[PDB]
Order: sequence, then structure tokens, then C-alpha cells
Amino acid sequence: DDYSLVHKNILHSEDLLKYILETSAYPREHEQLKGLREVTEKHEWSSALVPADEGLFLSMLLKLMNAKRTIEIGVYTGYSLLTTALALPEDGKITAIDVNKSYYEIGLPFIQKAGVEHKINFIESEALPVLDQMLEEMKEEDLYDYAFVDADKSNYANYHERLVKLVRIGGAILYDNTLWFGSVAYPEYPGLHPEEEVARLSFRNLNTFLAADPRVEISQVSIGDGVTICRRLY
Amino acid sequence: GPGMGASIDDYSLVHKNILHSEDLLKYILETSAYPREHEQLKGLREVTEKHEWSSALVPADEGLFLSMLLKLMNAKRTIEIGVYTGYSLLTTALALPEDGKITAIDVNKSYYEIGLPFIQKAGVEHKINFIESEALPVLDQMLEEMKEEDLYDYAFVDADKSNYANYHERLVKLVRIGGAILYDNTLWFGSVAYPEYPGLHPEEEVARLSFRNLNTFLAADPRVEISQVSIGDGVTICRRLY
Ligand SMILES: Nc1ncnc2c1ncn2[C@@H]1O[C@H](CSCC[C@H](N)C(=O)O)[C@@H](O)[C@H]1O
Ligand SMILES: Nc1ncnc2c1ncn2[C@@H]1O[C@H](CSCC[C@H](N)C(=O)O)[C@@H](O)[C@H]1O
Ligand SMILES: [Mg+2]
Ligand SMILES: [Mg+2]
Repeated sequence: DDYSLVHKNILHSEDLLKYILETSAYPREHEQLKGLREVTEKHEWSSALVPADEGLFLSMLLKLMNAKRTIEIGVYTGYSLLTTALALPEDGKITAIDVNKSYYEIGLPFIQKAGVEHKINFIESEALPVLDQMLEEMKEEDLYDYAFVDADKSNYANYHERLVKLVRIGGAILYDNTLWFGSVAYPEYPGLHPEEEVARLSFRNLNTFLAADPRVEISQVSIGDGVTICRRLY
Repeated sequence: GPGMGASIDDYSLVHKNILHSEDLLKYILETSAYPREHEQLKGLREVTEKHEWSSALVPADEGLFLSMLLKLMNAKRTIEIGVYTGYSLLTTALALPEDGKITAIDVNKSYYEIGLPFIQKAGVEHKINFIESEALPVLDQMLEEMKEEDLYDYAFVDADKSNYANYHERLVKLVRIGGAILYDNTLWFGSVAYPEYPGLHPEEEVARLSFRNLNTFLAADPRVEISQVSIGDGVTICRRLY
């Protein structure tokens, strides 16, 4: 974590974010999500964690659209994955993909105690080959309702070209961190780790592309670090 | 407020935003909102920006989020409480299918008639039943006449800010199980973040205290699941559980 941006907020004060979390998020957070978050807070990459207010937003979307089959790309310790698994019905199904299974094992005991591991097919791999392989075998009747994209930041455009064919018409594709700590707002942004700058430029290009992509409708939402919701049109 | 009482000259929060910079908000609007905004929404927004109550207008990024929720949940029958010039109402009517139906309520029809030419030009006024009235008597009459068959899929609440809690007690019975109730402005320019806050007009302070109480109440209400979203001035989404 030699990164520069980890502690930057997109909201105007730490006090405002704290108010949201303490008033509206933590009281509604499943005990196993609380447990998973607290153990993840001890980890070196805790800054990658999907925050608790964003989690409840993901859950609300899944329930409002009556999602049943989803894909979760970029799992880390499993906060967004457990959010999804708790939101789905008892017979819901999730394909979860991450290059690093050791991160998943940090949160897996909490997923198991929540009683939802049976919904999850965890695949340890880089996401792009898995999505390529899904496209070759995907039957139209098995298209996903919802995809959450939170893996290699520099690769979101490549994920998008597969996902617009893997989610159903009317299904949702959510891209996490599309404001990149607010640093996308300017053509140049000093002081970044070179990997952070790669990600920043990738998101500026992605945001412009998705706003013109005729295959989806979009809504960029200033929650967490920015989330762009895409809905497949055809 | 826009509906009744104090003028805009007294208000203290109008120039605040919940995001960390105006540059970030401008980036969101110019990159992701304006390119996806219907030309009649653009026209309605631009005429409304010149009105004395422009601070109450639902912004363009929030509008596209409302549209996205409506479409993802396949909403068909909705209620819009607090219309003003009609930005969120036109957003809803464009999002709904051709046979969608909206019950729109506002105490001031003259505000609505500012936006009506754009709604007409957009070709979706046929979906809208506009009712000029305070909202509570209308909702109470709906409670007496409603059958389970005709419950609303979605309600957008953006009327008298001091009175959302009373709206909520009706809407949890008027929206179907699994349907959505959205409360607008629940972060009130960030001023909800402290028990005490300096220098607001009495009406702004009454609204601030109302939102602090509402946010605590909704988080404790077993009838709904919630998500408070830091878009616009804060939107709290509620989903009816029973
Ligand atoms: N090419 C790749 N394919 C799949 N996963 C990748 C990847 N590159 C990085 N990742 C994974 O992407 C994750 C980003 S952090 C994901 C956070 C998680 N969604 C949450 O709810 O908190 C890390 O776990 C990392 O191991
Ligand atoms: N008691 C009441 N019943 C119904 N409408 C009310 C009301 N008190 C105030 N209002 C109306 O609530 C509106 C708040 S501003 C609404 C903004 C609008 N939703 C948008 O998309 O921009 C004003 O038009 C005001 O006239
Ligand atoms: Mg992320
Ligand atoms: Mg409002």
C-alpha cells in the first residue's frame, strides 16, 4: 500500500461520512458483515474494502430488481460478496471470481456462519479468462441478472465487453470506484503511485465510453468511491 | 419554503454541497449526466435554474439514478409528492413504460405549469394525474379507497421537509410489499451531521431537526429495509418488507 489516495474522501467531511455510517449503515449491517469488516480492517489492504453504506445500496438494488443469479468480480475478503449472498433468495446463485483465494479465506468463516456459502461458486483466477470461457458456454436462459465489477482497475473496459453479453437484457452491471477517490475530476493529478495513475486514466476513459455506449443506460452514483450502474438495453 | 412561508432570501444552506469539491460534481454532471439527459429535461432544468426556488430542483445526476431504479424494478404505477417545475416527475414519466401511470401531488400548480410544456413536448403527459393539494389529505383519501391490487410500486417524497415522518406513515401502506419509497434531501446540505448547527433560518432548522429524527427513525423501522445514498442532497431508499 505505497498508494497516495487511500484516505481521500469524495464527501465534504469525515464527519458527514461518519454520520451516514453510524446513523444509517451500521444499525442495518448483518452481524456477519460487521465481523468480516472488522477483521478486514486489520488487513494491509483494508482500504480496498467496499464500505458499509455502499454495501446496503448494493443490497437494495439486488432486492428491488429481484436478482437471482449474479457474478461478483473482485472479492477480496468478501464484503460485497456476502452482501450479495444475504440479499439473494435461498436458491440464489453467485459466480465469484478473484485472483487471490487467500483473501477470500479471511472472510469465508463469516460467510459460512451466515449460512450462505452454498450460494457461492468461488473461482480462483484472473477474471478475463473466466469471462471468455463463460461466453463460449453461456446459454441465453442462464444470463446473469447482476454483475459487480471490482477487480483490476486498469481492465474494466475489457470486462465490460464480455459482461454486456453475459448479463440479461435489463440486467445490471455495476462498476466500483469509478470516481477513483475524486481524482478523475481533472486531466492531471499529481502525487500518485504509477499504478494509481494507470487506474485514474483508465477510469476517465471508461466514464467517457460508458456515457456514449448505446448498448446500456447508465447512472454514475457518488456513493463510496463512485459506482456506475449500467442496465443492458439489447 | 417553495410551498409556503419564508422566502429564499433568508435561507443559509443553498450554496453548499455534500461532495468534497464543486469540480467533482461538475465532472459527474458533464461526463455522465448531461450526455444522458433527455433534451426536454435539459430544457426544463435550464428554465428552472432561473427561478427563485432553483435550490430545490432535483439535480441531473440524481435524476438518472431515479430513472435507473424505476427501470431496474420494472415500476409501472408511481406517486410523486412534491413536483415543483417537474424535473423528477418528467424523469419518472420518461422511465416508465408507455402504459405507466403517475399520481403527482403539489400544493402549487403554477410551478408545474412551468415544466408542463417540456413534459408535453416529451410526449408523456398522458401518464400523469396531477393533483393540486397538500399531500396528506390526498394520501389519507387513498388509504380509504385503495385495494391491495392497486398499490404503488414507487413513491418519491420531496414535499414539505418538516413533515416527512407523517408522509411515511401513509406511504408504508400505499406502496406494495417490495415497492420503494424514496425520501429526498435526507442529508440537508450536510447539516444533519451535528446535533447543533449555527445560523440557519428557523424553517431550515426545523427541516434539519426533522431529517435527523427521520434518519434515526427509518434506520429503526422494522417495516422497511433502507439505503441512505450520498447522491444529490442525500436520498434514502426504503423497501417495504410487510
Ligand atoms: N485480474 C484480476 N482478476 C480477478 N481479481 C483480481 C484481478 N486483479 C486484482 N484482483 C482482485 O480484485 C480485488 C480488488 S478489492 C475487491 C473488494 C471487494 N469487492 C469488497 O467488497 O471489499 C482484490 O481481491 C484482488 O485480488
Ligand atoms: N404540504 C405540501 N403538499 C404537497 N406539496 C407541497 C407541500 N408543501 C410544499 N410542497 C411542494 O413541494 C415542492 C418541493 S421542491 C420539489 C422538487 C422536485 N421534486 C424536483 O424534481 O425538482 C414544492 O413545489 C412545493 O410547492
Ligand atoms: Mg472497489
Ligand atoms: Mg428535493
